[PDB]
Amino acid sequence: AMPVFHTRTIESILEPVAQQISHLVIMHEEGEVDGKAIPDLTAPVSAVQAAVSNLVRVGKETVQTTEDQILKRDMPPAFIKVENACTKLVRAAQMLQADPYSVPARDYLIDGSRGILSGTSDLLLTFDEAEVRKIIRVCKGILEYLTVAEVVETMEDLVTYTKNLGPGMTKMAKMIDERQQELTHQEHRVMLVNSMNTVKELLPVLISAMKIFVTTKNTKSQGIEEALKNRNFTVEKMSAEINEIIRVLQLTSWD
Amino acid sequence: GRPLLQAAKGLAGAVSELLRSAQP
Repeated sequence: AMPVFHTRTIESILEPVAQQISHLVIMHEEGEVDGKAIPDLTAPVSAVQAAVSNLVRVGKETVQTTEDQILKRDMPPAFIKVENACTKLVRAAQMLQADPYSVPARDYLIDGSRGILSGTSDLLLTFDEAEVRKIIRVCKGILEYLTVAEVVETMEDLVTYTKNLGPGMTKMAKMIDERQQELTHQEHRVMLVNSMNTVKELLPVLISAMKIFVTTKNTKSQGIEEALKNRNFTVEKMSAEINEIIRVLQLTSWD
Repeated sequence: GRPLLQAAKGLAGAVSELLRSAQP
């Protein structure tokens, strides 16, 4: 596709196909002049037909095994696109068996290939978007939890809070680190890495702020109003960064 | 979650092979 593929995985899978189609176009109908006979494609086309039914078999297993309602809705259209593109290639092989110089066959070869590239592309992006929603759910779960920081007023409730928040932050940090590495857009990787580091370094500051508050609200004298401000600031700065993470996780020029 | 990715790589490979065979 004209745009860079979204992730390195999708890139390593489709880049070679996109390039080979360009070469085909340059060589054929939108290129030089190959009124030269194209060999029999019956075999290589049947192999595609088999690879297509395999992909669709795996894809359907995903649809009836996923909880993501969007994934269920968006994948079938891609099956149709790939299957329909395949039908043009089968037709191209037929025509070429009858006439190696068939012009319609050449246009079908190009359209069918583009169609399979496009359908496989949509299919992988739908999966990738489902994958990203999983990360956003973990991120929103931490947002929700930071929201209950207000409640903690006991030295033991603080140890309990920390007990949960610790792991959650670890899971999110790992998902973001692995996700950022898959991006093909550097500026997007940096934003995720910087936001994550900001949220990461603020975790101790938050815990330290809640402890100051608790030990404060368990010992007389007014140092309480203050303790309250820094805890709230932290919870806001962390939440803001996590929201920025959620935003960047969804950025795309498509692919 | 990679069975879908492997199915896709397989199709990608098959199309690449087709385009290579189409070269006259």
